[PDB]
Amino acid sequence: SPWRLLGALCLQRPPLVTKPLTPLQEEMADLLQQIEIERSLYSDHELRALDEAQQLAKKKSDLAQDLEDMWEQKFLHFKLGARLTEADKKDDRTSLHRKLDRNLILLVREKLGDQDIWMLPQSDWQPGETLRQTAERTLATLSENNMEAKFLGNAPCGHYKFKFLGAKVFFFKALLLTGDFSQAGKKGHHVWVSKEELGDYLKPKYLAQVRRFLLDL
Amino acid sequence: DCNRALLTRLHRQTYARLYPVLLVKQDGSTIHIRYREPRRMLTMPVDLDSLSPEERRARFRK
Amino acid sequence: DQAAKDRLKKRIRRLEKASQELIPIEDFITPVKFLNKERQRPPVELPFEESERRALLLKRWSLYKQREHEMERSAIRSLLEAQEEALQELRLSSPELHAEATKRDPSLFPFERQGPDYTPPISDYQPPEGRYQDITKVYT
Amino acid sequence: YRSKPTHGIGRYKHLVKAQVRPINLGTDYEYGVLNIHLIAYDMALAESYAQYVHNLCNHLAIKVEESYAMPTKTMEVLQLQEQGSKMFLDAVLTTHERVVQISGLSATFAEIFLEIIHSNLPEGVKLSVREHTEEDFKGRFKARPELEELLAKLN
Amino acid sequence: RRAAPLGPMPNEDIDVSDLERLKKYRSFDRYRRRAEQEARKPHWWRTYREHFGEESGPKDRVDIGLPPPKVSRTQQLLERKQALRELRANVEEERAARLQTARIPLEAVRAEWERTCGPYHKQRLAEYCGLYRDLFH
Amino acid sequence: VARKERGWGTVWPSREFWHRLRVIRTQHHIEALVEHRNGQVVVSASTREWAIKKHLYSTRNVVACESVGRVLAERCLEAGINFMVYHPTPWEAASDSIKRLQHAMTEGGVVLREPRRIYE
RNA sequence: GUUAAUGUAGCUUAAUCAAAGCAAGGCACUGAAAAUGCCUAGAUGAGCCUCAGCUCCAUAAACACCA
Ligand SMILES: [Mg+2]
Repeated sequence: SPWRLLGALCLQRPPLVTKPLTPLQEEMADLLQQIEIERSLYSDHELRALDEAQQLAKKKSDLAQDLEDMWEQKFLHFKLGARLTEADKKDDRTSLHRKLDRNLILLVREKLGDQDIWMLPQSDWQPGETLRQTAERTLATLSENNMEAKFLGNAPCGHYKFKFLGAKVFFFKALLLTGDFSQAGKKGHHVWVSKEELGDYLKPKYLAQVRRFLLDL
Repeated sequence: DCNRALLTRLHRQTYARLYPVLLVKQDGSTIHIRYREPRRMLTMPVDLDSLSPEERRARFRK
Repeated sequence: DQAAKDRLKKRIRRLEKASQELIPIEDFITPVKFLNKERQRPPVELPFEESERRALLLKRWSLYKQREHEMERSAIRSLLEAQEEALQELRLSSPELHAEATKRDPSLFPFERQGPDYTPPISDYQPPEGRYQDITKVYT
Repeated sequence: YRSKPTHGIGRYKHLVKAQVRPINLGTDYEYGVLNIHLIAYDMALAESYAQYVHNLCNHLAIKVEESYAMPTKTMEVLQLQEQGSKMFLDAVLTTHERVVQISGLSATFAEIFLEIIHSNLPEGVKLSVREHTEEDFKGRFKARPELEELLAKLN
Repeated sequence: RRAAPLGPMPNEDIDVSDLERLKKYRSFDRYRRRAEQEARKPHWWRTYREHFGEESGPKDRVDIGLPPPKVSRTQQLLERKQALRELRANVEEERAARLQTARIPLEAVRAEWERTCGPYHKQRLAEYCGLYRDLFH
Repeated sequence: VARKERGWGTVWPSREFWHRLRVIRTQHHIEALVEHRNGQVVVSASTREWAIKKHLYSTRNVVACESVGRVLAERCLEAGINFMVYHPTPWEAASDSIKRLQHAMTEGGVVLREPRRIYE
């Protein structure tokens, strides 16, 4: 029984912005802020504000407000960046900045002679090569861009075997540091997608079990 | 899961009042930090990441 | 020449035989600035309906925390089972790869990591100007 | 009594003991102690996430060697006033570091543990998982002015 | 000279080596529960109870009495869970419990106790007072 | 005039009594027993009992503790026991529930501090 | 489609008083843990049968099949 070895990469980019807060979480945040304010001693700002108010009241019958007004005006003038970058486009899904609130994975499209599969980034290696060097070479030459990826461990993340004569595929997970993708208008189509998109797209049973070792968050 | 260890407070008896100040570094991103002197916006600058030539070029551009 | 070296070595040995106490942490010690404001604090007088709402909120939060902890441990156990199955499969396949994989890479020692932010980074953002200085204390 | 069958029934010193270089063998890669550092500007966030990681280690049966705090590193913010040629203080930011020390850890469990930590990592906090070295050990200690002057005059 | 133990030693099950990875209790009351559980077991060495009259230890007492009433275990459990759920569904009970101001129908509780489990407590009190030993022996 | 079991002195709790009150506060139920010197269980009231379970909510809390205390007090009065000894740990004596249990026993009529033996 | 076996909560009780004990989480307290107090949710897999039996689903290890 001939045996085939095969490697694949689970290349994961972490989110850049935090998820929206559950209303229960917001309620607890407000309650914690309230109790922290109550059990706080005094802050210097409120101390001087109260002192100035009292001395002005006593001197009238015989500032901190300006500072907070200036701070509020500066805050109003300053404009922050848009947290949402996908609800305005709704047409570009391959962008690296597609989703910022969740962790994403990259899937590439390839059409083989006999099989039309929804495969992850994948490669082969000679017996003289190691799994980590194989993964590094795969990410270096398949993506065709100068990107930095951080590897967590040498232990395999997922394993899948299929008999036609049998083949084994090892999925190894890796984390993004910075991605500078060149030649974005190429025919090769790669997209950044979430776990829901994996569940929607991944038709084969072997590739539909990646969510078992991919965290939901 | 980023909001797992965020819903907390200061667990001491004698402590000053701290406010959710929005701080920005040289990236455009914002971070919420508990801090006295409740100024809504704080911006942290940079003057040492560049070299002498880059600093001179920035001064000329200014 | 030799006497000075002998005295220097004796002083070095005496200094080495001394203690190695750590720097006291300013966080755990309350500064004396907070001893002049405790006597003026007014009470809060928490009322009954607000007490009811706070108690119910804490109970709901405790239940939610238990549920999310159960989910997170379930995720860890699923990941551990997947990793164990993969390792056993690879051990059954070939032992040399198992031996070369059950070790640690030399590039994991300086692992640096940063969490997310409240807003995404703003492109073409430039700080006006500003220098820095160290105002931390010293201890001998 | 020594000759009775019940001798040694009251022995208890073998149940309690009261009086690290990495261990690598190729397959049981149980390396030495590790230090996880959280760098933050938020007291509450840093302490909360240190508590969370300590509880996670306790549940995962990772022997926590120590859990301490690095002395505060305070930085002064000086901004350049408009029209230039003037530097004025804006505010002061205090940086805090919380350290948790773990004893033993395998490769697969390390990968899972790092995955969990970086998935649960909160805002504005820097994670640093390193080896426990002599420099790290001496960082949380007093200065040695006399010793360094003696070394300088010796050399 | 040495003599082999006449049975299992008390602390010979747990492993002496690798104590750090072995779970430990940190609670004096927990240790107290463990110790009182151990003290009731029939050890092979001389014990306090043997000398101070455990009354021949276990005794197969002859039961001369009415059979216990026959009840449906499944139906009883279903009704008890239903009652517990309907009680817990209330909110005034929750408010009373949290405010620590809630009274008890003592007469009722005594009624159900005497109905369901009073006979056994009465029998053990008769055992303690020695009625059976002097009436039937 | 019965012979109290003076003795141990080096272990806890003291076994010099005739009837001892023992309160077991598990994570789900609260039980209260009175035991003789020989260890036999004399009168017990537990929140596991259906009679208290059906009339009581949250069988672990302080109201449950006072409930079982009052039930054991009336049961002891029925059984003819007026004096017991209670030996709690220092942290247990400061607890809110067991102080209420002691107060419930006192107001129910059963008194602690078993009387001294005549010609001890 | 086969067997040696089971669905008591994460683990073991019990199934004539009663589904229990240990686990697991939030708040108060300390630098963190730990202890204590106040607490929070928990199960006899499901359908009929007489008052232990037949099926479906699920887990666990092997045999045919698709990969
Ligand atoms: Mg029952």
